[PDB]
Amino acid sequence: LLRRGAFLSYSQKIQEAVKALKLESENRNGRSPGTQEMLRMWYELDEESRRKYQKKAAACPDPSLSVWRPDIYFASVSETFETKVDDYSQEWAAQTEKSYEKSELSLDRLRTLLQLKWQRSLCEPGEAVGLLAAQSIGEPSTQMTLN
Amino acid sequence: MDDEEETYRLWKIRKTIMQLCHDRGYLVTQDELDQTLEEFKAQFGDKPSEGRPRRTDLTVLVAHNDDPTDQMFVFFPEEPKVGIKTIKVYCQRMQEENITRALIVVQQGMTPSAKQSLVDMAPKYILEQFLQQELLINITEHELVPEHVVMTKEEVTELLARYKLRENQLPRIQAGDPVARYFGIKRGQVVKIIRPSETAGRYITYRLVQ
Amino acid sequence: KELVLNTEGINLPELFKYAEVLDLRRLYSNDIHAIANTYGIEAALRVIEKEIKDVFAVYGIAVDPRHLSLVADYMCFEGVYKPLNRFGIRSNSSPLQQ
Amino acid sequence: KRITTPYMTKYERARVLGTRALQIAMCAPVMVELEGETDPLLIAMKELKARKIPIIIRRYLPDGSYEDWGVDELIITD
Amino acid sequence: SGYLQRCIIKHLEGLVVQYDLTVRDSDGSVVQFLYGEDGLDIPKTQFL
Amino acid sequence: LRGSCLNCHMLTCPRAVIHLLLCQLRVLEVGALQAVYELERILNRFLEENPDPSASEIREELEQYTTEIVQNNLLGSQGAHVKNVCESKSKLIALFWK
Ligand SMILES: [Zn+2]
Repeated sequence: LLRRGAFLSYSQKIQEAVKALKLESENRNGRSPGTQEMLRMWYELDEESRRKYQKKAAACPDPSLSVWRPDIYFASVSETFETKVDDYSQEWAAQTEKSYEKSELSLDRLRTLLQLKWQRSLCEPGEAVGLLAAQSIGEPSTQMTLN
Repeated sequence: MDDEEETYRLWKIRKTIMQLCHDRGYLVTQDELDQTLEEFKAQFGDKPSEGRPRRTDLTVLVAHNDDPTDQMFVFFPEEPKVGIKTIKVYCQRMQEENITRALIVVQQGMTPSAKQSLVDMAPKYILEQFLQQELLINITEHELVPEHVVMTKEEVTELLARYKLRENQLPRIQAGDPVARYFGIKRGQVVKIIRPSETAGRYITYRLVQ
Repeated sequence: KELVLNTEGINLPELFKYAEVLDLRRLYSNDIHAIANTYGIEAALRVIEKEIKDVFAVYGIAVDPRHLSLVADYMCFEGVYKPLNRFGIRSNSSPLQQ
Repeated sequence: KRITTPYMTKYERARVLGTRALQIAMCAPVMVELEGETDPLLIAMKELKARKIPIIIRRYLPDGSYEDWGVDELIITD
Repeated sequence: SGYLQRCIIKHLEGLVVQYDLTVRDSDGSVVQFLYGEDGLDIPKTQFL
Repeated sequence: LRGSCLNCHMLTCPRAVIHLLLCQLRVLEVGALQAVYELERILNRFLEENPDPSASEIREELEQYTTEIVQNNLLGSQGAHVKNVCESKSKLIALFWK
């Protein structure tokens, strides 16, 4: 939710037991009397301590369907499908631990069958999805009488 | 009653701008986008209509993170109707300090005469126009609005190369869109849109700012 | 226990000036033209989907969201909110389809 | 440089088993040992199981690019 | 409701799914980059 | 005929915009579409920096761009069938006739 940057990471954590000392200069161009002091400490006071471009990540990492297309690269599933599979692999490894059946399979292969079911369930090229979404709002729109 | 109302209102439309300059790369420190409306009274004039936070006092300029050769001015104009008379007052303040970009937070509207001569300056002065009305909300907080992020030219060609794609047959956002104007995006720049979906969790789609 | 205002008219900047009382992060409307012009086209696309689902679900019908996000991403393809009529077939390319 | 689906979709299987069944009919040379059936589709479906259909598929991308997949290369599902 | 379905049909007739998994029109125009924001089908998602 | 006259065989439309439409509808025959706003931007700039109704046939600053992005970027004369191109050209011709 909150905001991230290279210098916004620097200012709140290293420069608030430092900027909070007594300097009572004027507001130069609407800035604080201490914001110019922190930009003085940022622009010309350190070089190669710009490593907070990696502390604050330069972006989010992209999804595994934007990078690494889902029909070719295995286990490139959606981010709500990984949470479902990880919740189920946390539950299964607590209920298969004490269940006295065969249990020939483990987590490493349960995940593989769920991820290859995600991969094999991709809509194949040639699906004509436009008339499958022109009819799923066109056949139940004949059942809608006015009561 | 213009003592607490206009103080809260200028605090709000300054917090929106200092959350807007951070969202385009410009240097905004953390303690000055976490103002608590008592820091606005301790650091600014407390009575607006008397003129202690006058419309010459509130102007801020900040620099980009890459190079401080390209900056922007946040101009808060005095009169509620900015005509051509005060579109060329502030360009004299531009030329003396060598900038290219500035934002004018008009209070009740800019004239139809000056909104033509603001776009038709040159590609030299890229000047933007914001009403005070639409800077109380910060529409990039709304939980239906994606994370628009700007995109360099090195990453447009690779996404036109992955899909064997041209710029015509890519979807469009217009430049009068309320969030493309938040980021100040020209014609031609692709924006990357990270949709908080429910079928997936994130869905990257790309749009041209036409 | 979430108090929900639910007005019968639409004025977006009338409610923007009530921010310490109304949690304006979670606002909603029916009007796609009052969200495309205030909150953008990329949130006037997560309003088309909910305004189709909350028309079918009054009548008990449930439509899969993968059919609706294909209609919102077609109508908001040109940046504006186009209709699917005789005035949205002018944008098409084939004369033998028009 | 071929990056498409390794699998054979249902429309692929329809056109392959249709043309190959017409490439069994019209007195065309059959390419498997058989038992004496008389329907071209069963022949053309028992040849898909035995990796005998020699067809190349030109999977057009929307640009106009085409990849040349062989029916032998594509993993058919069971 | 012959009219509504007829219009949505003839405005979504072309939108077939391509070998790069992006839904495109009958003129190459990109509508979506993954079909339905995760790329799946409506039948084959029942047991996921 | 309602936009033309018998005395001089020309049309009564202003020639500040006929040159713009001529300059854009030869760009969109190629289908560049980045510069249907750039041509009207440079038309407005060339019309504000010096008013000149004496420019009767052509303008050199419009024609420099519409001979630059047509001679260059010439191989895409067949990728003009995109919805975004025919939408814009039917829009500009309809704004002209109306
Ligand atoms: Zn005449």
